Amino acid sequence: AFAHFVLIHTICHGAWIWHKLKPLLEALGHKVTALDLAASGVDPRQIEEIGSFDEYSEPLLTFLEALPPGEKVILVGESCGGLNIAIAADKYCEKIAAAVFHNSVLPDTEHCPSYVVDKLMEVFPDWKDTTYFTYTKDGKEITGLKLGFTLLRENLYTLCGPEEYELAKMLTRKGSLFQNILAKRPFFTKEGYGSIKKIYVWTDQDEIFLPEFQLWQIENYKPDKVYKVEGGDHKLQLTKTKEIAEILQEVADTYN
Amino acid sequence: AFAHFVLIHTICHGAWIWHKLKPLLEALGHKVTALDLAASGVDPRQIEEIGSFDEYSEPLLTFLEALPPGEKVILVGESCGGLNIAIAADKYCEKIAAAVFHNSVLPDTEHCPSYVVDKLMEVFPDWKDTTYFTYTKDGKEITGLKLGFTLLRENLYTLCGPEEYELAKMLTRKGSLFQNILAKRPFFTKEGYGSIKKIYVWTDQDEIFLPEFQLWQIENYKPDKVYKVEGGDHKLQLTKTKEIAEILQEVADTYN
Repeated sequence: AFAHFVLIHTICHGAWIWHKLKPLLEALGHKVTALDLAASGVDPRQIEEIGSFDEYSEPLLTFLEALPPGEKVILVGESCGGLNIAIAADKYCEKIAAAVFHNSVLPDTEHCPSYVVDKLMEVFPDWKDTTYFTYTKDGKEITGLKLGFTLLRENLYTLCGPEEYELAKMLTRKGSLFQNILAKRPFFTKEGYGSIKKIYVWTDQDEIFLPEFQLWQIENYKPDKVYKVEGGDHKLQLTKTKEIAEILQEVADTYN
Repeated sequence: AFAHFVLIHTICHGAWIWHKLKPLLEALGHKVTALDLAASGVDPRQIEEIGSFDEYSEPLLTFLEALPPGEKVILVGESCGGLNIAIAADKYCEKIAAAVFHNSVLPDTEHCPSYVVDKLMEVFPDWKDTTYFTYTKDGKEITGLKLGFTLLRENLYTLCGPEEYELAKMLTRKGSLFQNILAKRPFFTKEGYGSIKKIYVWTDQDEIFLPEFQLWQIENYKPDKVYKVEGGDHKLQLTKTKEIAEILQEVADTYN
């Protein structure tokens, strides 16, 4: 079967992270959309204009709003993109055939939206040469970050080639996790986000979303299906592109 | 010898086009700077804010201004980047050890700045599915363009892999050649631009800067040195990265 995949990058990244996976999925016959979220990739906004994870998610929500009735997509979110998935599923659940988490945060419906982010920082407290700043938007102080180049090399892009690491140095931008805004946000809903099918894809060789964290997430909120990819790194769409495409084909054949 | 190379992308592109060449040059021991020009790559400006090729060139001029006295760079410009080189050399000639043209426009000092652009459009009049628009800045009508995806596939990225073509689809932006603004600009100077050493690199397999055009440019304004790269495509920094690095090493060993 063929599906329409919507690929959702993480904070400080853009659609460009999907540049290997998108053509491979198209070569299987799928339709692929790879979005830039707000203030990401070649989006014209700067992060200081963005006040929440919901606002950050606007391009995904706008896309989903534009789907004609009856068209369903498979969302694929990497790293912090699982939060964009949860936000989207609470507006457009009827348009989502399934959601695939790719070394991603896995929010739940029992705890507040920041819960898994809070846990991630416990497990991975030291972001190396990452820099931080503050800005104010809609009366709240937001912590922005710029991912450190050593962090990128060693922990995110560990096994990626030098030309892929170079893209990350060139293209990663200032962003935010909006952690304190998530902490005050209404909970993700059981009827919306809770009802979607959730497929969790990971590698135990991830040097930032470490095994303790990922296995904690799987026990916290049981996925419908778990795929463990052997080897690779946090950026499986770069280091294990073929394996990711194979998994996504199986998801397209399972959930519609 | 080692050099400091400053890599200058073409219109509608960004530093990302250099993502393969930059690490290869660093692996030879060089220092490399790959800039986003105004309204290009992850630069925060939109093209409608930009009124001339000189304004478009601001990041390059600002960079050069920041070099301490005595530091000299080798400029490397692809495609329309030769115009940025000429503009830079008329402000900062003493900071330029040499300029390398990489399937690039080669402006002169005898004719007005638009001359080689005018010629290019004669030789290559049909930009396929490229779209155009107008905007007004500083009382002039400017023609903007967005490079067509068929043009990108067939004429710019002819022999590039699908993951490189994908980056171009994701990352190319609206831009402008500022052709009518160039046509009214003061001529490039003999003392400045005319005095720099100029190395012209090309392939006769380029499907946009066709051989008639490139050989016309070489006869119009004789380079100090010409290198012809066999095979490849317009994006030699993607299809012949190793060969380009080899040439640049020789330039570093020749001109300081």
